Amino acid sequence: FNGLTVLPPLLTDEMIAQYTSALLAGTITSGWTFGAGPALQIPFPMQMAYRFNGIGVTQNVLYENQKLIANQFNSAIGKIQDSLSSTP
Amino acid sequence: FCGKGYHLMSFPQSAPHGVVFLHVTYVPAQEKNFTTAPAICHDGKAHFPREGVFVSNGTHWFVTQRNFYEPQIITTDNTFVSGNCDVVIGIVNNTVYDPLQPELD
Repeated sequence: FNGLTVLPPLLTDEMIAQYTSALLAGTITSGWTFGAGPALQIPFPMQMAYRFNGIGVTQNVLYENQKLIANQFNSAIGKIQDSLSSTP
Repeated sequence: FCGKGYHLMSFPQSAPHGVVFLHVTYVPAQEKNFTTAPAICHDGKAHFPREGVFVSNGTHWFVTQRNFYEPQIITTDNTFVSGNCDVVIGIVNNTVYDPLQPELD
C-alpha cells in the first residue's frame, strides 16, 4: 500500500459465535427470564404454551398438537438452509 | 428499552445539554425448584390452569402465578377443562376440589 492500513477487529469471529451460542442456549432453556434477571429453567413445551397464550390462543391448543407443531417447525428449519443457499 | 428488568416507571431530570432518565424496574430474586405438569387428569377430563402453573412441592399439587410464589389449592375456579385425558403428554392425577360441594347449599 501507499500509507493505508486495515486495523483488525477487537472481537474475533470465534468470540462472536460464542456469544451467539450463549444467547441460543439461554433462550432454549430459560425463555424470557434470563433477560430480566436470574435465568429460571422451564420445560420447552410449557414455554411454547406461554407464548401461545401471548398471542391470544389458549394453551390447550398447543398440548393437543405438540406432534404436528414440532413437525412443522422442523420442516421449516430444514428448508431455511436450502433457501439461503439457492438464492443468488 | 426503559432499563433492565420489568419496567415500572421513570422520572426525568434536566442536565446542561440533555436528559437523565431514572428508570425504576422490578427484578425477581431468591428462586426455588419445583416439579410441574402441563395438566391434571380428574374424572377422565383434563384440567389446565387459567393463569399460572401447576407446581408440586414433592407431595402436593398447587396453582401459582408464574412470577411470584403464592401457592393455592387447585379448584374449579382457577382451571378450565378440555377433553379427555389421553391426548396430552405428561398429564398427572390429582383431586380437583369444587368449592360448591362442601357447602352443599
